[PDB]
Amino acid sequence: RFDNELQLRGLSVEAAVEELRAAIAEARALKETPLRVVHGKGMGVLRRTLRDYLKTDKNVESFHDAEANQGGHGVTIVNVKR
Repeated sequence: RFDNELQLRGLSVEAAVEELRAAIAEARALKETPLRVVHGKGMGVLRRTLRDYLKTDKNVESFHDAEANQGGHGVTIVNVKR
């Protein structure tokens, strides 16, 4: 269990991206980081599309897969700017 987990499994890419964009903006405002985006592994559709979005989000310092024991490539860690 972690704080700041975003549960995105079962969403469309468009809905997932919108939830993530909002969550990041909220986190920057509240000075919260890191975020754990739990999109699941699956076919990698949500991880790849979310990452493509993350490149473009000005609130994000960096992002990467979680460690293998903390969800691995089924979770994207988002480090939010201060």
